[PDB]
Amino acid sequence: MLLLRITMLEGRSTEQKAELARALSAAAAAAFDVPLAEVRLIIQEVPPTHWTVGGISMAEL
Amino acid sequence: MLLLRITMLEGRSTEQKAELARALSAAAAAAFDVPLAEVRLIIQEVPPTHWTVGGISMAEL
Amino acid sequence: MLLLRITMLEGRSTEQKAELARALSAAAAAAFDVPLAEVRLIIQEVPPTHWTVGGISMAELR
Amino acid sequence: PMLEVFYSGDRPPDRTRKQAFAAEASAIFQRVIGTPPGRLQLIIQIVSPENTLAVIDL
Amino acid sequence: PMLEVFYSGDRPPDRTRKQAFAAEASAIFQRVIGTPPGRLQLIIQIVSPENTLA
Amino acid sequence: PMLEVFYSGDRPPDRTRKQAFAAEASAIFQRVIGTPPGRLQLIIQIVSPENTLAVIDLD
Repeated sequence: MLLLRITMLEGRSTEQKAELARALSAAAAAAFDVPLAEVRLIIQEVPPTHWTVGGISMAEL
Repeated sequence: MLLLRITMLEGRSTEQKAELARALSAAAAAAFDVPLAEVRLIIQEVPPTHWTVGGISMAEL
Repeated sequence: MLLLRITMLEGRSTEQKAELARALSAAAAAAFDVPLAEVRLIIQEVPPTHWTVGGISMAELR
Repeated sequence: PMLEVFYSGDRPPDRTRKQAFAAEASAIFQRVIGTPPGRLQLIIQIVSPENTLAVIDL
Repeated sequence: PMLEVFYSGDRPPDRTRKQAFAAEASAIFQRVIGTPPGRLQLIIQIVSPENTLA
Repeated sequence: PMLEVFYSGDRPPDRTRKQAFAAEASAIFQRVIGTPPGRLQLIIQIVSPENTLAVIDLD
């Protein structure tokens, strides 16, 4: 098994999301020593309001 | 505690999602010897563009 | 690192979500002695059909 | 699909219980949504009681 | 509701700190959204330095 | 952003391999979405085979 799960803020390009998954998947295949074809990756997106730092939301500001 | 979390590609019927929640909860109660009443299960859906294998999304087909 | 993630049912107000994020972050910083400014918290919501107890969805009320 | 299990109790399950649950889970995903065996990504996490709410009164 | 906590640092927290935290987390969920005591699904994960950006 | 990694296998990676991975993940995020160095919340979990599907036929 090798599975990756990204949790990120909304509002990135389609193209950027596809780059993360391609580069992260190759990096993981190579390092953990697993065929690339077995690597799963899941993206989960979050509104600015549901990511907080120091208790206050990214929506600030 | 006994909590299950499914992460799955969207597109399945509400009857399928319900039958997975029901069958997997009963299976976990029996296997791990916890009362069925204590078993929680969360279902989390993902678009085809957000599930990748070997670096490439499921919308790639 | 100190990161929190909440998974909970859809339906709460935004003032509730924010009070949760504020109070749990401050509680984590103090209990675990880490500076408040390093604490992150993520909220995930799910619909009532996707939270199940005893195999039965919350939408069964009743 | 992915399935994460979080278990906490006096007594962590032996290998037999996990085998049973693994095979039931695969068969269920196969029968309900057609998932070939074993494409299911299964992850069982055994959480120590002091790492749950139960830490308050052990 | 579920609350996952990921902690990494120099010394892992003793029982006392986790007690204080579980108690405050319950009371906080209880006060803000009504979740009855005992129903919060809390999972603390102590992650070792080698397994993080550190 | 947060990255969770779940690995299970007969030959897990040593510290040094994981830290090469961590540095590379960090740089990927900074290259693609501008994440500043040091901000990626990264969790690697080494999952025992007995806690995955492979537990079916261990020998």
